[PDB]
Amino acid sequence: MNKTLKTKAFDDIYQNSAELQELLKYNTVKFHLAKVYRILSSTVNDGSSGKMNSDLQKELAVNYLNTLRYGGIHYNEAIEEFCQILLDKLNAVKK
Amino acid sequence: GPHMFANENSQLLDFIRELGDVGLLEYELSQQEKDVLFGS
Repeated sequence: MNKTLKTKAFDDIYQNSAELQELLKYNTVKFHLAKVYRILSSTVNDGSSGKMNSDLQKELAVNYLNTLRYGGIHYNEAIEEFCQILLDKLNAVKK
Repeated sequence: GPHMFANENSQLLDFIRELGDVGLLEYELSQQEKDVLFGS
């Protein structure tokens, strides 16, 4: 009943993973994912990201998820499963 | 470290990114929820 993704390759998983969507309902999940969304948009609140820099933002973004995944510091079960289920289908689409 | 193991994380990032771009990442936190996440 909500929005759809922008990339069809990604939208595929989002529609084909109920276990992923159930996790995304949790505000604890939703919150931590918003933390990283800030990063892919900008490294600073001045601006950043003109015609590059985004590949660098990739790192800073992973830096966050590294603390959210299995064996992190403030890792969450729904985030652990979130990344697992997500990447699961992302690797299961690779031919 | 610049581009960690596999490209899963890479896809994960833009995935979550698309969520917030269309309005799937929008949320609301109660006082209790803010205490456990922000700590205050």
